[PDB]
Amino acid sequence: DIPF
Amino acid sequence: MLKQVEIFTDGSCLGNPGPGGYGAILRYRGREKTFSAGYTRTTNNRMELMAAIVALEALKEHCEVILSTDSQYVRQGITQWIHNWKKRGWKTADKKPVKNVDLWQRLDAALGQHQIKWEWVKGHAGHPENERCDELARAAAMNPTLEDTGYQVEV
Repeated sequence: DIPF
Repeated sequence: MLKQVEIFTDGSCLGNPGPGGYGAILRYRGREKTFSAGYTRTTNNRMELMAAIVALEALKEHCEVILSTDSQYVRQGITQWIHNWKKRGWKTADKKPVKNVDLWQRLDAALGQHQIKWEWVKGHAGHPENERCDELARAAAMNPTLEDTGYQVEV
């Protein structure tokens, strides 16, 4: 879910 | 909606040219990740571009980005030169390749990946993330492990  | 990410970037260099580094911080809903690396011979301006490039290229999907940087060089290129360049084939008015074209093109590509809002900060003071990327960048400059292979040596 964190895009990095 | 796009996920919103805050990005803070900074470059640092001990000469002109000299050893340098970049620092960058990505934050999504209060969760952070940091990036930095140090180069044996580069310029402050190239490190400022590199910081934004690495930060943006680390994103795994399209995002809304709040990109915060104290860099007048990056500001000046984003606001004033990039539009002309894309119209002129990345050439000066004089028909020669623009300084640091390798990195600007790479930054332009990464910018087209996302919805970017730029926040031009005036200094590191009161901007704890921007102060932290300075620290990351300086720390990297004092332990350089890579060559800035795109830097066309001017001296």
